Amino acid sequence: HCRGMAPNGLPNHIMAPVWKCLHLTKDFREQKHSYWEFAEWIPLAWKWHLLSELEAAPYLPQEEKSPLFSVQREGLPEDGTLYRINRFSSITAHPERWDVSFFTGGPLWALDWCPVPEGAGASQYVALFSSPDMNETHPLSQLHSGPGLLQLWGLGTLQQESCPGNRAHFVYGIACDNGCIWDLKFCPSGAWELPGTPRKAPLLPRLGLLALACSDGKVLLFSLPHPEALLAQQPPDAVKPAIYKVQCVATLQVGSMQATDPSECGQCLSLAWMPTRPHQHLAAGYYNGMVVFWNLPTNSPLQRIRLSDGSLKLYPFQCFLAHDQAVRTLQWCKANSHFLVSAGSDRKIKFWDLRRPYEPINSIKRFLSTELAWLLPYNGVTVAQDNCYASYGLCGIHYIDAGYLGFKAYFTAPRKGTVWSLSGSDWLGTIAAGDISGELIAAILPDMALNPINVKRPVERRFPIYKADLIPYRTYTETVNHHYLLFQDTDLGSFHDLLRREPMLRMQEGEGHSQLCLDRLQLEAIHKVRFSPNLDSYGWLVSGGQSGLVRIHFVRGLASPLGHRMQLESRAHFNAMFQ
Amino acid sequence: MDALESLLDEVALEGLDGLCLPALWSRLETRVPPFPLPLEPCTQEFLWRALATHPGISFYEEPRERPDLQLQDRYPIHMILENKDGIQGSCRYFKERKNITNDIRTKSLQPRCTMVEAFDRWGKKLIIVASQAMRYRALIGQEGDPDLKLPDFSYCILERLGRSRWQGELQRDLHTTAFKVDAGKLHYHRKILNKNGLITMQSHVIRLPTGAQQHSILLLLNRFHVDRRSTVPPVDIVFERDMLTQTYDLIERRGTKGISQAEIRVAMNVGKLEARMLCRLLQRFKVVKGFMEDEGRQRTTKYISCVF
Amino acid sequence: MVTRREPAVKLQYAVSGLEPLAWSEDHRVSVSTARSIAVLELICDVHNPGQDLVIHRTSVPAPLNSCLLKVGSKTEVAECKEKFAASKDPTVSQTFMLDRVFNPEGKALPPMRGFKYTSWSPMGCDANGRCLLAALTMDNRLTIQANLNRLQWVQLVDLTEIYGERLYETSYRLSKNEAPEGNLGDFAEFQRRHSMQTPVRMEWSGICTVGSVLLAVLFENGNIAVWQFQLPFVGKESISSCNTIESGITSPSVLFWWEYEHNNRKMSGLIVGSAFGPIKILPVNLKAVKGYFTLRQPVILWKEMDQLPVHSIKCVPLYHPYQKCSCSLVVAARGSYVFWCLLLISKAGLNVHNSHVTGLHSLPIVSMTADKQNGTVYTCSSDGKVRQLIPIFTDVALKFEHQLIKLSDVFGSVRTHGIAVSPCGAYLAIITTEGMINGLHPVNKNYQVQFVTLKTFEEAAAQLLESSVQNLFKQVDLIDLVRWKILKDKHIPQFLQEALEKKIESSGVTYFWRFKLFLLRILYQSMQKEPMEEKLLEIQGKIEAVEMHLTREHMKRVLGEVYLHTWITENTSIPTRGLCNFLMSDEEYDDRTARVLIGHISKKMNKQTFPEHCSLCKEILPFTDRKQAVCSNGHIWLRCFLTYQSCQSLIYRRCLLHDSIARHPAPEDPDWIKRLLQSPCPFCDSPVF
Ligand SMILES: [Zn+2]
Ligand SMILES: [Zn+2]
Repeated sequence: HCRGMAPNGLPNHIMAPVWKCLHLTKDFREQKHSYWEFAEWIPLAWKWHLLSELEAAPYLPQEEKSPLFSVQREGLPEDGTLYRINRFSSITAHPERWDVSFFTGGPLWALDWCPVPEGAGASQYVALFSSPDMNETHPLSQLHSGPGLLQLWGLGTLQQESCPGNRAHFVYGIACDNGCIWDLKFCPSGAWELPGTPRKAPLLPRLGLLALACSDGKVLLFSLPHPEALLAQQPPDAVKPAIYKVQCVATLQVGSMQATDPSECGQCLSLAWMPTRPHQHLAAGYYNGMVVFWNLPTNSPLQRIRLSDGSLKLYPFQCFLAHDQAVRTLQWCKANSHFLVSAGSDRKIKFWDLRRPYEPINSIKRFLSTELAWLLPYNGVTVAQDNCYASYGLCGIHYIDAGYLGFKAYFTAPRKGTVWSLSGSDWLGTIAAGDISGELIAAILPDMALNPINVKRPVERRFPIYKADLIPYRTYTETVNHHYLLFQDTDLGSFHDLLRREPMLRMQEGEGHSQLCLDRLQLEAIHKVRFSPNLDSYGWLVSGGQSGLVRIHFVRGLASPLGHRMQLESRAHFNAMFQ
Repeated sequence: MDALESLLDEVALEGLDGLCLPALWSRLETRVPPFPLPLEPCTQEFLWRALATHPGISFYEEPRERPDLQLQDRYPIHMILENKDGIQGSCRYFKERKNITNDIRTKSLQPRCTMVEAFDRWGKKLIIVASQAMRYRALIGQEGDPDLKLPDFSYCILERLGRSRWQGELQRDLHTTAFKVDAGKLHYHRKILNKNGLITMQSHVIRLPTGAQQHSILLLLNRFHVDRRSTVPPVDIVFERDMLTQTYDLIERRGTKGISQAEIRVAMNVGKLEARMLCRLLQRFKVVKGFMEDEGRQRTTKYISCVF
Repeated sequence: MVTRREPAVKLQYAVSGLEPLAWSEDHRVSVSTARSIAVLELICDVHNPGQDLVIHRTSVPAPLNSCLLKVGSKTEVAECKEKFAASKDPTVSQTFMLDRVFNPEGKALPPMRGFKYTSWSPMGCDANGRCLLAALTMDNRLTIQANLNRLQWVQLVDLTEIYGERLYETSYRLSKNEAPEGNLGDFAEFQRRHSMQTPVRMEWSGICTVGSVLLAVLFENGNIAVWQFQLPFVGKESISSCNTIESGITSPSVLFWWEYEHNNRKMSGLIVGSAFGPIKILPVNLKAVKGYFTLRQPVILWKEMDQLPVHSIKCVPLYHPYQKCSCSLVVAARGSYVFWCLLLISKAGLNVHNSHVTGLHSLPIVSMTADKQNGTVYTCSSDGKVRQLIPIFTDVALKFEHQLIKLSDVFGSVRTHGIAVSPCGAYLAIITTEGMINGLHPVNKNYQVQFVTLKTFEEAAAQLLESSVQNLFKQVDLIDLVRWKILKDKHIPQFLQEALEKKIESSGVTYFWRFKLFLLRILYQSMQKEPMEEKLLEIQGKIEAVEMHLTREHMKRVLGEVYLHTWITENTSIPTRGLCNFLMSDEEYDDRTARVLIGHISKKMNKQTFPEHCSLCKEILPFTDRKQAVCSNGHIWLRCFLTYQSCQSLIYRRCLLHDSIARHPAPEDPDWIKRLLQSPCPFCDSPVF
C-alpha cells in the first residue's frame, strides 16, 4: 500500500497501477513489437487514382453540414454560440484545453489510431469510416455492398507546442465499393516508416497497413502512403479533399481454390491483428458465428492467389465455429498470442486457445456484449454491454477474470444506457466508454492481480470526460430542426474536488436515475472511443458517433512524469536509430 | 427370454422398495409371458442363489413384514428427492431399512444363507432391490438413453407404471390417489415422458359397480403397450440500434393493435425469458403499457407504446 | 440414392471434441460428448417387426475426478505453481493462468471433464470377441473402456495414471545421460514436463500375431508412446510394454497406422501430421512380433509447411489394376482440401504420388471417413455440405471425382458436425444440428445422430451374395438393407431367392444356410410374426428345417473334433453318445461321412455311460431335445449351442441376438474345447459374449 495524495489529486494507491502500466507496456513493446514488417508491401503511387469531385460525389457522405452544436467547459464562462461546420471542416483547438471537433459527414462507425513507433514523434492520424446516411440502418443478415468512403484524418502531431491552434485535416480518403465498414485495425507495429525516407519515384513512404471489416463479408488490406508523397505526386490543381480509388494490397475472403459455392459467413463484424511480432495472422469474426484466420505472408498456392490487377486474394488457413450467433468482438491476447477472446450475440464471452480450438478455456454467460477490452497487464477482459437483458441497474461495464483468480466480476461502472464502444490504454491502464446516454466515461482499474472486492467504492476511480445533450433551442432533419447538441467537458487538468465538482454530481444522476430516451434519433450517442496506442500522444483520446462529430480530448491529469521520462528516453533512442 | 434374465427383470421392474420373497414368487407366478422355470423348493433355492450371486442385486432388512401383493388384473409412494448419489424412486423405509448384503453373502457373492434360512431369519423383512442402473434400465428398455436424467417426480411416475406392468395405471387414480395432486401437476410432469417417448396414452373406460361407465387415460410403459378395444413479419436485427430501440420500434409499428410477448419473441427470434426481459424493461421505462386480452384459455397480455 | 433411415437418435448433451463421430468394425457407433460417450450398436433384430434401425444405447460416464499430470512432488509443484502465478511478467503469468493444461480444475474455471476423442480397437481385442474403446477426456485422462456385461462400461486401465508414474520414475527423461534433470522452477522445463505427457490423439494398430495390438499415443511434444497389449486384453496385467519414440515433428496433430503388405513382406509405420501442415511417416521398429517389418527410413509425404492443419488422416488398401499390384492410398483432410497420396512398393522402393483434390468446400473439413473396401471418401463441413469423393484408377496413380449429396433434401437446413461410413459402406451416420433458416440463426440447438442410405437393396444383396468375408455379423449394415426391404414388402425378392438357391446348390457353405435362416426369420416377422397362419406355420417349418441343418453341420464339426483329439474317457464336457444318438435319430441322415463317423466315435468311445446329471436332482439328463434338457421332475436346463452340454451354471453366455446360448469355458475344459467355445453361434454368425 501507499498513502497520500498525488499532485494530480488522485490517491497514490489509485494511481499506482496507472504508473505501473507504463513500465509493463514498454517492456512488452521492446520485446514483441518490431520496427519493420511486410517489406514487400510498400505503396505504389500508380495504384492511387485520384477521383475528381464529379467522380467522388457518389462516395461522399451525404451530410454537407454538421448539426448545430455548442461546447461548454468546466470553469470557463459558457460560450453558447451555435457552431455549424461543413463536411470535412474542423473547428480550431481550444488554446489551453486543446479539445478539437470536426465533422465526418455521416454517423461515425469505425475508428482507429495510426500506430506510430515509440519515440518517433510523427504526425498522428485517425483512419475512420462514416456511414453514407444519418438515419439509414443495415440488417445484419444481408451483404449490404453499398459504396462508401474510408477517411484518413490527420490530427497534426499533438506535441505540446503544436496543441494550441491545432486543427484536424482531412488529408485524403479511399473510395470503397465493398459496402460499409464495421471495424478498422492497423498492423499494430512495423508498418510505419519515416515520411522523409528516400524511395524511388513509384514507391511512397508507408504510413501504415490498414485492414477493413467490410459489410460485404470480406476483409480489405491497404497500405497507406504518407500524404506528402501523394501530394508530391498529385497535380497541384486537383481538389485537396482528395478521394482516391485505391487498389487493395490483398482481399481476404472465406473460401477455397475452385470453391464455387459462396460462403454462408455473411458480414464481417470484428477484426484482431496478431498482437506480437511478426503480426503474420489476422483474425475476423463473422455473422455466421465463425472466427477466421488468414496467414498474410502465405506463399502457398492453396491459400494465396493474385488477381489480374496484381492485388492478392487470400483464403484462410483455419476457421472454427466459435459462436452460435454473430461474433460481435475479437480481442487477441498480447501477453501470449496463443489465446484469443470473443463475444457474440449469443451473449457468451468465450476465451479460446488457438492451438486447441474445439473447446474454450472458459465460457462465461453474460448480457449481450458489444465490445471487449483486454489490457496487457491483466488476465481478464472488460465487457461493454447492451442493457436489454441486464438485471436492472446492474448494466454498464464489468471486468471479468479469465477465471484462474476466480474473483467476482468487478462492476467498474454502472450505466443505464448501452455502452456502444470501449477502449483500454495499455500505457495508462485505464478504460473509456461511449454510451447512448451521451456521456463519455473513463475509469481506472485497480491492480486486478488483487481481489477487486477490496475496492470499497469504485465511484472514486471514474470520471465523466463529457456529456452530450440535445437542447430544444423521428429523423435527423426533424431532430436538428428543433434541437442542438451541447457538449460539456470536465476540467481534465486535475481530479481535485472531483466528487464535489458538478460533472460528477451530474454523472451520478446519469448512473441509476437516468431515464433512457427511446423516442428520437439518439443523436448524442457515442458509437466509438479510442485511446491512442502511441507513446507520443499516449494521453490523447478520440470519440464520436451519431452526431457525426469527432471530438478529441487530452486527459491532462493522467499524463505524468513517467510519461515524460519515457517519451524522452524513447525519443533519444529513436533519433539514434533513424537519421 | 432367458429365465434368469426374466428373474432379474421381475426384481428390476419393482422400484426402490423392491420385492419380498413371497412377492417375488407371486410376481414370477403372475408373469406374462409365463416364467419358463417351474417354482419348487429346489427352484426357489436355485433362484435365491442366482439372486445372492448377482452383484447388482442388493438386500435390505425392512422394519416391517410387508403385506403381500394384491392380484393386479383389472404400494404407498414415498418419493426420494434430490438424492446426492443420484438414486431415485419411492421407498417408505428408505432411511429406516438396513442393508444385510454382507450378512447374506460374502464379498465373492457366495451365499451365506439359503432361501429358507434367510426367510426364516427375516420373513417379509427381507427385501430384494435392484441397483439404480438395473431399475432404470428395466424402465428404459434397451433402446432408450441412459444419459437421460428425469425430474424425480417424473421418475416416480415411471416407477409406478413400471411395477404395474401390463395392467398399467389410470391418470385419474395417479393424481387423485397415488400422488394426491391436481391433474395439471401430474400432466406437466407426464409431458416429459411423452416427449422422450417412454410411455403410451390409452383411452380407457371404467365401469363402476353402480353400472355406469367412465372414461379415463390408461398409461402403459412401452414394454407393456397393448391397444385396448372398446403473422407480424419478423425483424432482421439491425447493426446500428440496440435491442431496446429495435423492440420499441416494433411495438410502435404495431401501435394501437399492439403485440403479445409471444409474438415479440417470434418476431425478434429470442428466447422466452429474453423476450420477457425486453417487455419488462419497456414497461419499467414506462415507454410501453400492457393491456389484458382473454384468449383461448388465458387472459394474455398485449403491449402498446404510450404514444397511443 | 440418399434417403434417411427412420430413427434419429437424440443426444442429451453437446457434441464435443475432435472428429466426434466414429463407427467401429463391431457396428457400434460412438459420439464423444460433453458429459459422456453415447454408444449406439446396430442390431439386425429378428424378434420384432419394427422396420426402423433397432439401436441399443448405452454410455460411458465422464470421469468425476479432474486429471492432474504428475510433474513433481506435491510440495515442489505447489510452490512452482504459486511462483508462476505470482510472477510479475505478463508473459509468464498469463501463459500459466490461461493454459488449461496447467489448470485442469480451478476456482472459477469450468471442469473440462468431457471427452476429447475416442478410437475403437479392432474386433477381438476385448475380453470377449468384441472390441475395446479408447477414450480421452479433455483434461487428458486417457482411459481404455470395455463393455463386459451388456449394461455397464468399466475402465479397464488408466494410461495417464501409469505413464505419469513411469516418467516420474525416470525423472522425466528417456535417457538419464542424454538430458540430466532440469529444475522444475524453470517455466520452460515446467511446461515441458506437461507437454511431453499431454496426449493429442491415439489410434490402434491392426491385430498382430497369441494375438497382440499396438496403441500409439501422440503427445503435444511430438513424443509418441506405443503401448503393446497382449490379447485378449483384460486389464493392466495385459500391458506388455510401453516404448516412447520421438517424431521430431513440431506441434503434431494426428496419427494413423500405415500398414501394408507386398509379397511376403508385412510393412507398417506410423503416419503423422502436424498442425502446421507437413505429413511424414515414421518407422516404428519397437515391437516384439517377428512377422512384421518396418519402414527403412522416414519418408515425407507433404513438406510445404503451409499451416493448413492436418485435421484427419485415413488410409485404405487398394489393388491397383494397371500396376497389377497391392498399393495403399493415404487421404488427409488439410483445411478445406483433401490431400491424397498413393504409396506403391516396387523395385524403386516406395513409388509415391500426391496431389490436392480441390474445390470441395468453402469452409474447413470438420470430419472425414473412408470406405475401407472401395476407398470411397466422404468429407463434411459445418455448413452442412457433404461430398462423396470417388477414387478412379489411372494408368499411374489416381484421379479423384466427387459429387455433392443434397442433405437439405432429407434434413432441410442443417449443420453437420461429423460423419462416419459404416464398416461395409451401407450407411452414413451424421451428427446434425439446426441450420441457418435463410440467414436467421436457430434459437434452440439440439444434436441428433441421423443415418442415410448409401447403397441400394440390389447392391446390398449382390455384396452379400458375392461376399468375400462370408460372415453375416461383419455385414449387418448391408443385412439391414435386406431386412428393411423384406419388412417393407413382406416377401423375399425373387432374384435374391434364386441366387441364394444357386449358391446353396453350387456351394452350400454354411454362410448361405445362415443367410437362409435370417431371410426366413425376417419373412416370418414381416407377416405379423387363416392362410397367413398357414404361411407362418410353413415358414416356421422351413426355419425348423434349416435350424436342423445348421445343428447337424455344427455337430459334424464337434463330433469330428472329439474324434481327432484325445478321447476324454470321462466324457466330461460333451454328450458324445447323445450326439451319436442325435445323428442316428432320423433316416434323413444320408450323409455317409457322419454315419461312419458315429461308428468311429462309438468305437472310440467308452462303453461306460458317464451321464450328465441335473444338478438339482443328481439325476440323469437324457439327450431329449435340440434346444433343452428336462429332468424327471420336469424342471428344465438350457442347452449350450456350442457343445450341447447343459448350461447349469448360474451365469451363461448369451448371443447378441438372444438366438442362442453358450457355456463359459471352464479350466477343466481342454484347449480345443476352449477354442470351440470361443466361437460365434451356429445360427447367427455374431458374438456369444
Ligand atoms: Zn431336476
Ligand atoms: Zn446366436
